[PDB]
Amino acid sequence: DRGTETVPGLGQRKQQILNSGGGVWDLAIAMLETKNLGTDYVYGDGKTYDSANFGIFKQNWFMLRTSTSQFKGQTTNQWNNGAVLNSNLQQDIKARQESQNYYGPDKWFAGHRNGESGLSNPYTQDITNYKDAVNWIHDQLASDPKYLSDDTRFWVDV
Amino acid sequence: DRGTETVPGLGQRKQQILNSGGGVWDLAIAMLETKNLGTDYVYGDGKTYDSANFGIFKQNWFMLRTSTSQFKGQTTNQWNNGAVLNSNLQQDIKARQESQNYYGPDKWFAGHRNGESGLSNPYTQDITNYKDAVNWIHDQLASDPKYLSDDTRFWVDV
Repeated sequence: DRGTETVPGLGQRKQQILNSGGGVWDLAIAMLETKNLGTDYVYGDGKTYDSANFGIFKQNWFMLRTSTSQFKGQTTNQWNNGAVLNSNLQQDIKARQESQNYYGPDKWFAGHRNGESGLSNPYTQDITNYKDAVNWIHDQLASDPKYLSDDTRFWVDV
Repeated sequence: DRGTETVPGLGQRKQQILNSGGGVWDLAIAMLETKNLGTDYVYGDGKTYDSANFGIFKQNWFMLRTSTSQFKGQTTNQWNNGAVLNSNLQQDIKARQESQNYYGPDKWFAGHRNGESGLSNPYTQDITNYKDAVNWIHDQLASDPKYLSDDTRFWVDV
């Protein structure tokens, strides 16, 4: 299942993300993680330690602490450090980009979804379904420049 | 086929790439495009206009002028402006990252390999063979931190 919906104010947030170092690809990922391109879901998305999620992409702390310049070398026990990404969009965006440039896109998808255990085999069907959804959303945003500044959300039910 | 070979001074190119904004992912792409991680292949790789290649990744001008901030809006005629990527490694790397963040990984691979017609046909065998080669190289680089600064090249025929 997939479709469109109108979210008042989403256009301004899209532009803020592109103005903060995000690309269209980052927008597609974020668009699929929350409806408001926000960080105001429950803290850690209700998870802790290596599983905790932070920022507009819901990056997990395992990924943050292994593949970003901002968190490289920090421990599982230090997972609460990731919460600064809930209020620094520029750092949030730069972290995800560095994480993806460290692992490459295929492994990034796998670690983003399944953590440490996903890095073993990036190509299971579960990871593929997520990858496919992000790609469908990117294709829609890239089909008309007005989707980069209007209130249209493209959603996929993964 | 694929394999390894040693290339003197390759390690200092690796470290300059990694110190100029590039990740391991970028290094794997560059490692497959030239033996020496350099820009001294023939000008434009002997191609012109939208097809001309620039930089350590051999990015083509169609991609640079449609998907980088440094060249956005420029025309087919202006193809020589990409020549600056042959001696500014920091700009070269950031051009490729922005291109990929604009098209997304799958589309970027197709545009990089086949230009504008690649965007309409992203999943040919040759584009897939190229992506699989990059991933194999990335895995080899990521198998041992030594390879990020020693003089080893991992090469793939296709």
